[PDB]
Amino acid sequence: EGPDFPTAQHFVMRFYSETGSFLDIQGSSVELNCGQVHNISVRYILSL
Amino acid sequence: YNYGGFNLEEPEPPCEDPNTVIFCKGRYYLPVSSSTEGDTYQNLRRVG
Amino acid sequence: YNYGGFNLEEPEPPCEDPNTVIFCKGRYYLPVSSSTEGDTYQNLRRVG
Amino acid sequence: KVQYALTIPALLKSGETQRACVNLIGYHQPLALSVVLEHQRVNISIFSEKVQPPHYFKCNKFMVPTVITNAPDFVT
Amino acid sequence: NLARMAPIPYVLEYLNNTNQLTDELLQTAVQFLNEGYYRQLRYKLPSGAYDAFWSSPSDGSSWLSAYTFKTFEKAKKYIYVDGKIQQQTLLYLQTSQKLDNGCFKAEGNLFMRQCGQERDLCFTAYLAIALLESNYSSGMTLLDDALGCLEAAMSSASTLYFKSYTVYVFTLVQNWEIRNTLLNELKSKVVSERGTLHWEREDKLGQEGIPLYYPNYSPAEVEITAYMLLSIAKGSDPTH
Amino acid sequence: LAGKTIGAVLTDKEGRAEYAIDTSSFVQENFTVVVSYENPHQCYYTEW
Repeated sequence: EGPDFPTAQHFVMRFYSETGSFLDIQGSSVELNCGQVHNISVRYILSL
Repeated sequence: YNYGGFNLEEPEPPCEDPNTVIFCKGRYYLPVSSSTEGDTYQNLRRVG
Repeated sequence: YNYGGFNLEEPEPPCEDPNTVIFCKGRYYLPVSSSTEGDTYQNLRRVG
Repeated sequence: KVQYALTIPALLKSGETQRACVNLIGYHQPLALSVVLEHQRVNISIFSEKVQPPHYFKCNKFMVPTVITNAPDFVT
Repeated sequence: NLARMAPIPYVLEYLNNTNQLTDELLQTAVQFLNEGYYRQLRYKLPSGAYDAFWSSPSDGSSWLSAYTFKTFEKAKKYIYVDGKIQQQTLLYLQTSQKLDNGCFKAEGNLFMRQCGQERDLCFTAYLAIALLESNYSSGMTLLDDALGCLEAAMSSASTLYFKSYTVYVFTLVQNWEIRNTLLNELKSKVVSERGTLHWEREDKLGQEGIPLYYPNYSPAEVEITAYMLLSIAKGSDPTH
Repeated sequence: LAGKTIGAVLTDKEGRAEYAIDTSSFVQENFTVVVSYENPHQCYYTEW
């Protein structure tokens, strides 16, 4: 008695910051080998 | 932070009254919030 | 303005919803207003 | 305006070298600082350094004296 | 209930050192202190605080909190109690000490206040003296800032009975030069009575008025007499 | 204003007291102010 096609819902919560300036990481599904400098990436915003 | 059952957390600061009204730009303004929201306090207290 | 069975008043503009939530700088705010106040619209309509 | 950042684990591990770090910024002139741990008997001197113009974020070593029991204490 | 139960361990140690005592009294004391142990502990905040009311966000009553502290500490030498709860109690109370120059700030709002006229220095010293008798050594910076705020308050001002408390404060640590420095005045304030000497509280304020409610004449003079007893009960070296 | 005494004004020798009440930083809505004469000396005796 399910839906007539593949479907999936996600429920998520919001963050807070009084002035608005945001930090996130680009998540990686990868193991990082020893002794090899890695350059994982971070994105941001910043408010006036 | 409850480590060995040891609290170690600061008490939660005092609350704000829900009835005082505010004006900044348009109509008059009353505070409201979610019960569960995300901040630096919640992004920590996970690492600890 | 209601003189000799003649109204001459123009209709009121549309109303606002009682649930739109707007944040500006700090807390999170909902509309509120008082019926019994004064505008330049009521400043006039007293002289004519 | 002066501001600072104290970075310390809440769960100290006995008998081994650990790290604690700080992130002063905002000041202009030379200052002084003093980082202490409250052992139930002794004070400790993790940081007690003079401060020279802004942008100081420094992380450093120390040793935990052994204790037979888990015990909450203070850092200052 | 905590107030009424507190004196029994003391009358118990009185029974012992007076050496008039019996085992049935001892065990009745044990069971009474047992229900004392069990009965009020249940009103402990997760913060470790204690309050006369029964709402967790409500807090305070630090006086009664330290009262619990010291009472259970005294009971410890005659029965087992957790010390983890004691340390969490310390954790709760030290929140009140977050004053550098101001050392500690007192807050009084309960069903019956104390003989003090609401000056945080007095109850600060009360907290300190409760602290000092503990199962710990000098390495408690509470001792440090307490004594600092003391020496600040000492040469400047204050009333007689605060100074009296500070007397025994310095006696127990045996900082025995200020102890004489103030014991001189202490002794000087004596009063002579029939074949007797003792101290009577100064009664500058008259009868109770709109703000004046608690006539703390006799209990305060009694406590001062007792604290003098204790302080002179131990001279630095000599007792003749 | 509401329950706080702010005037404490002496008259102009013929009972014509005037007072300049601050209005900045007020978002209040009812604001029934009241004025009073307190003096425990006059031949005046509570009647009605």
